[PDB]
Amino acid sequence: ALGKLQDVVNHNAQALNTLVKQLSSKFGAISSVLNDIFSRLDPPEAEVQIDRLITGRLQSLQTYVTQQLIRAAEIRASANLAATKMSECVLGQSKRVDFCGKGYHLMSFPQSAPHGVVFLHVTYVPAQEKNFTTAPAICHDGKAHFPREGVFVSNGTHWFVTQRNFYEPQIITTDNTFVSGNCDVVIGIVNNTVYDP
Amino acid sequence: TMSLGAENSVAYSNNSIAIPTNFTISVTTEILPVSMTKTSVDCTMYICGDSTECSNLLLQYGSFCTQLKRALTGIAVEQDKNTQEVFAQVKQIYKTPPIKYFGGFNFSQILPDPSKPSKRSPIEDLLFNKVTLADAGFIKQYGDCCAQKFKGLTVLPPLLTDEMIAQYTSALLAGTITSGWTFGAGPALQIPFPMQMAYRFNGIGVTQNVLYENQKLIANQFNSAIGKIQDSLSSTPSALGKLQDVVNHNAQALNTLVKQLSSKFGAISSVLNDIFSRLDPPEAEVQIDRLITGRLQSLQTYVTQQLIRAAEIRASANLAATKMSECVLGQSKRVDFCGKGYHLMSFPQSAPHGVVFLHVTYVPAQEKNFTTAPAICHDGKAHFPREGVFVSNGTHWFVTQRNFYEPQIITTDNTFVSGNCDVVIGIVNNTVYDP
Amino acid sequence: GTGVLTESNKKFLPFQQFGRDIADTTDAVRDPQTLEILDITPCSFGGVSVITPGTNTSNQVAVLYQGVNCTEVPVAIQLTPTWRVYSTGSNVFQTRAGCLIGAEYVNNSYECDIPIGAGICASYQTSQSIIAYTMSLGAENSVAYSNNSIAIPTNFTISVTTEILPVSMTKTSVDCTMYICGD
Amino acid sequence: GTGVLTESNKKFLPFQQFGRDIADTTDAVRDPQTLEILDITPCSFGGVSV
Amino acid sequence: CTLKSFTVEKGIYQTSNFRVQPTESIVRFPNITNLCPFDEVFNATRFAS
Ligand SMILES: *[C@@H]1O[C@H](CO)[C@@H](O[C@@H]2O[C@H](CO)[C@@H](O)[C@H](O)[C@H]2NC(C)=O)[C@H](O)[C@H]1NC(C)=O
Ligand SMILES: *[C@@H]1O[C@H](CO)[C@@H](O[C@@H]2O[C@H](CO)[C@@H](O)[C@H](O)[C@H]2NC(C)=O)[C@H](O)[C@H]1NC(C)=O
Ligand SMILES: *[C@@H]1O[C@H](CO)[C@@H](O[C@@H]2O[C@H](CO)[C@@H](O)[C@H](O)[C@H]2NC(C)=O)[C@H](O)[C@H]1NC(C)=O
Ligand SMILES: *[C@@H]1O[C@H](CO)[C@@H](O[C@@H]2O[C@H](CO)[C@@H](O)[C@H](O)[C@H]2NC(C)=O)[C@H](O)[C@H]1NC(C)=O
Ligand SMILES: *[C@@H]1O[C@H](CO)[C@@H](O[C@@H]2O[C@H](CO)[C@@H](O)[C@H](O)[C@H]2NC(C)=O)[C@H](O)[C@H]1NC(C)=O
Ligand SMILES: *[C@@H]1O[C@H](CO)[C@@H](O[C@@H]2O[C@H](CO)[C@@H](O)[C@H](O)[C@H]2NC(C)=O)[C@H](O)[C@H]1NC(C)=O
Ligand SMILES: *[C@@H]1O[C@H](CO)[C@@H](O[C@@H]2O[C@H](CO)[C@@H](O)[C@H](O)[C@H]2NC(C)=O)[C@H](O)[C@H]1NC(C)=O
Ligand SMILES: *[C@@H]1O[C@H](CO)[C@@H](O[C@@H]2O[C@H](CO)[C@@H](O)[C@H](O)[C@H]2NC(C)=O)[C@H](O)[C@H]1NC(C)=O
Ligand SMILES: *[C@@H]1O[C@H](CO)[C@@H](O[C@@H]2O[C@H](CO)[C@@H](O)[C@H](O)[C@H]2NC(C)=O)[C@H](O)[C@H]1NC(C)=O
Ligand SMILES: *[C@@H]1O[C@H](CO)[C@@H](O[C@@H]2O[C@H](CO)[C@@H](O)[C@H](O)[C@H]2NC(C)=O)[C@H](O)[C@H]1NC(C)=O
Ligand SMILES: *[C@@H]1O[C@H](CO)[C@@H](O[C@@H]2O[C@H](CO)[C@@H](O)[C@H](O)[C@H]2NC(C)=O)[C@H](O)[C@H]1NC(C)=O
Ligand SMILES: *[C@@H]1O[C@H](CO)[C@@H](O)[C@H](O)[C@H]1NC(C)=O
Ligand SMILES: *[C@@H]1O[C@H](CO)[C@@H](O)[C@H](O)[C@H]1NC(C)=O
Ligand SMILES: *[C@@H]1O[C@H](CO)[C@@H](O)[C@H](O)[C@H]1NC(C)=O
Ligand SMILES: *[C@@H]1O[C@H](CO)[C@@H](O)[C@H](O)[C@H]1NC(C)=O
Ligand SMILES: *[C@@H]1O[C@H](CO)[C@@H](O)[C@H](O)[C@H]1NC(C)=O
Repeated sequence: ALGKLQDVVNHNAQALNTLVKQLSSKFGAISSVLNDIFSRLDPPEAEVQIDRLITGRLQSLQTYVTQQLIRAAEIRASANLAATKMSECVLGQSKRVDFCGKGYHLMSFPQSAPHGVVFLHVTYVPAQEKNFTTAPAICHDGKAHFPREGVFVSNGTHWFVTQRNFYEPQIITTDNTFVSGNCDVVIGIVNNTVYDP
Repeated sequence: TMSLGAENSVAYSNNSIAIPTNFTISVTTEILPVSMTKTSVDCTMYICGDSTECSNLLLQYGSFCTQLKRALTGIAVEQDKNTQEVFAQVKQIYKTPPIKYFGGFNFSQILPDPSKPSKRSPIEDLLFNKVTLADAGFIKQYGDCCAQKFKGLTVLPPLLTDEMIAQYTSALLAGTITSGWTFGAGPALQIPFPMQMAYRFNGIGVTQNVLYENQKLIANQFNSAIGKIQDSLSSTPSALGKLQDVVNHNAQALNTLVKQLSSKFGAISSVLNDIFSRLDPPEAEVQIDRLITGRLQSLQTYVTQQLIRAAEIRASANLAATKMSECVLGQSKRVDFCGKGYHLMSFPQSAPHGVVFLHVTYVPAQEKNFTTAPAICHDGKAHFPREGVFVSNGTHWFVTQRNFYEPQIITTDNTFVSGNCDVVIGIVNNTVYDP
Repeated sequence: GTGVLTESNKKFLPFQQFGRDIADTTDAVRDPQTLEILDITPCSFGGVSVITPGTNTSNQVAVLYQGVNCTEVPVAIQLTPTWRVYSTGSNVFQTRAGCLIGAEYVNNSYECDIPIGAGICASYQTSQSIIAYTMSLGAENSVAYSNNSIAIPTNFTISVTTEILPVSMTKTSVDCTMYICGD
Repeated sequence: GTGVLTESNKKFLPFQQFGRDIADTTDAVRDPQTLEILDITPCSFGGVSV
Repeated sequence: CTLKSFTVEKGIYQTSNFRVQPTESIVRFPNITNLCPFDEVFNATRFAS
């Protein structure tokens, strides 16, 4: 991906080379050499040919500046994005999805590069997923129980509550769940025993 | 004189608090341009129309044709990249389940419709038909005709056709419905949809028990809200103006280029053969020089306009790319980034030369006055609510979540204790029940 | 004018003698000798684009004839006259982008390598010849959604990915007087 | 033209008398009087900033 | 030639254009018939002195 940095270098080199090549253009004049025109054409009419050249060089110069101005805007937009990425990813943990790396973002390490910056994004991605049967809530004593920070699962025999991103089953207790309402309203509620410590 | 808005006053007062009773799910539409028309110009044809002498005189002017061709080529390549970044954010194409029952909601308006030959959702077609009323290319006259052309101006087809683009939106929709945010971070994990919305409710600070208790009510609101989108979109008020402006801008610029051909630019006439025939070759070239330079400067101006116009389109595409990642692929805490109100989820919908986002947002409603106190003094120690607000309905004090009015009795579990009672300002006598 | 002349269905008023299109280019002309209205269309033209795997990975090339039927301008067609465009025996594929010469088409779908356009991409693949194909949009996976099926990861991996961002460009200055008027 | 004239190590073939640079500007010459290869370098210059 | 390099990287490059040249010239008749009658004056019986 270093071509992204390389393309920045090549475009400037290419644009400068294009400007240099434009000097050989006659622009409708007799020749592209300023001195030769003056010795070949007398001052009363030489300025007619010189003006053709002066306009041609001036137009080429004007376009080059305009291209640079447009290109500079693109770099500045990239620079602002990099500055935000440095602040949001390197200097802190970002909750924005895909802003810093792919997957859940842990940290980012900045690395200097010529005419740019390289970010090493440390990301947490899961693996080895396992299916489970779930229920929105559990009915124990006529009262619906909802997992406080987890999700109810069972392997088929005994129900459990575990964190969403990592599999760590625990026995359903009054500490793990908060009770609200009754069992009739919630759709898909499942009977189970809620242990009390 | 413009009226900025309806004058409103809110009764701010210490110990006075307003809490909503329940909510209103609202679906808002947002349209962002993504890519513009890829165009190329035949350098010789535009400047000189079937004139060898002009063709010869064009050669010594310089390598502008190479320069102009390169500039437009960079724009054309960038356009395809913009579409790729916005839509190609899923590594794996996902298929919707054969059964369309999702906890009482449709997604039928946004899900692709097998009936239509074009695998597009009903909402996609309304977007397509409305925008295509003023469209360009169509068949592109691949067979003999027309759409300008014959002057050097050509239109290059996009890398990704509409059908494949629709598949991407279809793939994103299937993943979001079945997996929520998980497929964005890593491998897709299935999750019952009512539970998935329950997760997003917790993200915006509403306890999941609220959703399950009102699942039927929420589903009806969501289904009804989607229905209003089709009518609002199919309505004459064109929110698709931003997409239309891109089409008009390209057409307006191209039309200007054709108009510039008729300009004499200071020469006696704008017909190349007329200049050569009427004038002797010594004097004729002088007028030809003016016409060539004038036509060239017009071509150079058009390229500069296109290059400038290519900037914000990429900026719009970059913004759209983040929105698809930040809103569609997960819940966004950023305010007003994805719709108005607390963002719940977003559905992407493909559009001609752009993307339409359907932001599903949580909007509170039906607020009620209440009397509040920063802390409660029970046994000489100040008690602070762990998450909720301390509200008094008038004779008793309760704790309830900030967004939904669900009062509860004050318990040691709801409130954590710290410090004595005198230091804090506005503390109130009350009893904290101990289970 | 120069172009292919054909009969026209256009209807001219008796004083009308020529007709122009939207772009104010002559698109129909009434013959002087015979009152027939003849349509003028420009002789077939278009850009030519060359697909190459790279000089060092072989030297075979594929030529794309942009925005024209293969039928109207086959290998028979001059401009680049030494180019025989190989022959009709060489696989000729018709795409929305344009005529394609020197590459064959396969039903197998791979990731895009050289973007032809309009959903067509070309690559060098096996014996080794330039092959044109439709882009593989991605691998297809169907996730089993149900009323009560939940998938929870049991195990994780830590991944490090790199992002490249340009920051600054070369600072340049131009002495205009030297450039425009050197010595 | 105006510049600094120096001996040049570039070898000119006997027919060659002029040499040109990348910018298509004359960079070397063969003296009309004595057949010798001379390159031309522009006089010293540089931007001035205060 | 266009890339001005002896080596070419993998990709797609626009090189030139192709145009079908005209095969033969042609011109059409205004069907003119207003012939000058000066011929028959030359072709007269009597002539002034
Ligand atoms: C579902 O999970 C529970 C928790 O481990 C399993 O129950 C235990 O299984 C082990 C292995 O046989 C026994 O040593 C324990 O005594 C079990 N616990 C109880 C409370 O009985 C249960 O077996 C799992 N389901 C299946 C089908 O294996
Ligand atoms: C869960 O258990 C409750 C209670 O056992 C069931 O609710 C009803 O409870 C009354 C008295 O407790 C019984 O007479 C009824 O027979 C129960 N209902 C039914 C349909 O049998 C509840 O149905 C149970 N739910 C599940 C999914 O097992
Ligand atoms: C609660 O609010 C009321 C009105 O919003 C406050 O009443 C006035 O507050 C100012 C600010 O110090 C005093 O100068 C006035 O003297 C108050 N009014 C009266 C009639 O005394 C009240 O002070 C606020 N509560 C507290 C503790 O500051
Ligand atoms: C929650 O807000 C909704 C707003 O729609 C209220 O729902 C309405 O309730 C009445 C009476 O139950 C029905 O006739 C309407 O059809 C409902 N609206 C819709 C759109 O279906 C509801 O009353 C509010 N809940 C509370 C507790 O105030
Ligand atoms: C979820 O369970 C329900 C059964 O309650 C099934 O979905 C549909 O539910 C309605 C009303 O309960 C029935 O009338 C339909 O017949 C059910 N669909 C089918 C295809 O039978 C279904 O088993 C589950 N939903 C899924 C798998 O999407
Ligand atoms: C899901 O939404 C679809 C689309 O609105 C419903 O299907 C339509 O129901 C309306 C009822 O007025 C009728 O027009 C047709 O029966 C359906 N098609 C169209 C084009 O409107 C459906 O009732 C909703 N619920 C489901 C499928 O369970
Ligand atoms: C503030 O406190 C409670 C809220 O639950 C209300 O008191 C109940 O009122 C109903 C009838 O209005 C009685 O049947 C209950 O026995 C009361 N319970 C208790 C604990 O007081 C009280 O009315 C509320 N205040 C207002 C103005 O509604
Ligand atoms: C909260 O309750 C305490 C306990 O009674 C109150 O403190 C008493 O205040 C009175 C009058 O200010 C004194 O005579 C008592 O000696 C205090 N007792 C204690 C134990 O502090 C306090 O005033 C109450 N707060 C409010 C706002 O009414
Ligand atoms: C001038 O035009 C007339 C018709 O406009 C030509 O007549 C053609 O030949 C015969 C004899 O007049 C007609 O019956 C045909 O209908 C005419 N043909 C066409 C195509 O119009 C006549 O020949 C023309 N003059 C000359 C010298 O050819
Ligand atoms: C959990 O079990 C269910 C029941 O078999 C799995 O559902 C099928 O899984 C196989 C392979 O795992 C797929 O080929 C089928 O397509 C699934 N069924 C349907 C209807 O799509 C489910 O995949 C299992 N969970 C995981 C993570 O493999
Ligand atoms: C968690 O995942 C990791 C990596 O996916 C695995 O750990 C490997 O376990 C095997 C067998 O115990 C070892 O030979 C490897 O060396 C481990 N990996 C590394 C990087 O050390 C395994 O799938 C899971 N490990 C645990 C402990 O659950
Ligand atoms: C090619 O020309 C034929 C007629 O000769 C026409 O039917 C066909 O539509 C043309 N090709 C395309 C892609 O339109
Ligand atoms: C709260 O009380 C103020 C003052 O009486 C009133 O203006 C306001 O409307 C009340 N709030 C509600 C939601 O009724
Ligand atoms: C490309 O060709 C050059 C010259 O033949 C060779 O040095 C180089 O290794 C080749 N590149 C690859 C990737 O094989
Ligand atoms: C491949 O595609 C062509 C047309 O694209 C079709 O005629 C053919 O039947 C397909 N299958 C095979 C095996 O060629
Ligand atoms: C005259 O010119 C010739 C050709 O360059 C040169 O060789 C010769 O030496 C010149 N005469 C003198 C006296 O230098």
